[PDB]
Amino acid sequence: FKPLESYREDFSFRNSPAAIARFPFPFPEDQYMYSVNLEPAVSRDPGSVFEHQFDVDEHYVSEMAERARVLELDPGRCLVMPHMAQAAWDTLAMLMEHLARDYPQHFRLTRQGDAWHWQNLALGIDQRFTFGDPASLPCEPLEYITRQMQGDFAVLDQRDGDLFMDAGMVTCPADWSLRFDAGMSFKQWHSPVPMAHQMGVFDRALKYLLNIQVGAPVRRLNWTLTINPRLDTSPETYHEWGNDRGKVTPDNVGRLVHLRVELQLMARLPRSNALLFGIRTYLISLDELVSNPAWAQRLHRVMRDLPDPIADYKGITRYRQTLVDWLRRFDPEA
Ligand code: HEM
Ligand code: NA
Repeated sequence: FKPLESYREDFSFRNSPAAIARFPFPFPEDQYMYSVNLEPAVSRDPGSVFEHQFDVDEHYVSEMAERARVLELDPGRCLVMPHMAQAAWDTLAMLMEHLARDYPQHFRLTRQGDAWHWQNLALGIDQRFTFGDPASLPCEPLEYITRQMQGDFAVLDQRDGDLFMDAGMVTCPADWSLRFDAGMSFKQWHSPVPMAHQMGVFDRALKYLLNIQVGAPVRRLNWTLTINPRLDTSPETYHEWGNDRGKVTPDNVGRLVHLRVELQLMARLPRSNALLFGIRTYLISLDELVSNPAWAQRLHRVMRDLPDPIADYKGITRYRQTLVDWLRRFDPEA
């Protein structure tokens, strides 16, 4: 854990060379198109973000401080409908188990029956509590555990052949809101997305997710861009960030424009049968990213050729020409 970084104000967030090397670059081809890009979420590539189900990295402490700040200002970024309380406990169990198993230097879990002992040495938390008893924790169980894991989480109720967004912790969204989407179904919350409905992508994706079973979780990557390493790109806070999209110039692309990648986990929760959706969000500046000449060239092509409805949906319009011009310098064939 490096010294405390900000994702707001002075934006002191930066990647080490190791964090650059393991950034989940999300483009398998020189152009991007939506698809059902799901795979089994099996451990692979030691040191990579695909090694564990829940990835904890050098920015862990920084990110939990940012989450704490978002929540100080807006506690309503976390919602658990009453029927999702058991799902919220399942979530806490799954996170604590995996974290204590995968990062034993930082986390520990000892249990006897519902008497649990959790230590988070990274954040200096030493908690004896009762599993299932919300009065034994200093807050609601989803909020308790997600204040201690990177990325966002939605918790979906599976009923009536559909998935409903009935709980979550959403403090670093790519321009959407859990309070808006609360209680929506899978096609409904995806209603703003261009093209993918007509292509069948959301039909097929629902069908795959509905069949996810215990111990066979699934993953995919999503991506966008963000000006500055701003994690809280929410509607709630638009006045704080939306105007930065007007500040990009040919001289500052490399410092301002960041590639934002979500490593998404879909895992069946065993007591409730709810589906956990982990949104693990990574940020990299274009200066950092162009370290890697292959990534630079490929990003140039992707951004040059991206369908305009996708570009526009992703919020990249206002600065896209400046960006493409900048990136062209890293593409010899162009
Ligand atoms: C329970 C699982 C999921 C949740 C909670 C979720 C949630 C969301 C949300 C809230 C958005 C933003 C919509 C907006 O603009 O307001 C979104 C966008 C999107 N989702 Fe999902 N989603 C899930 C699973 C899937 C899967 C499996 C796919 C498979 C292809 C997918 C594809 C997309 C696409 C293509 C976009 C637009 C993203 C972009 O262009 O950057 N989602 N999702
Ligand atoms: Na393809």
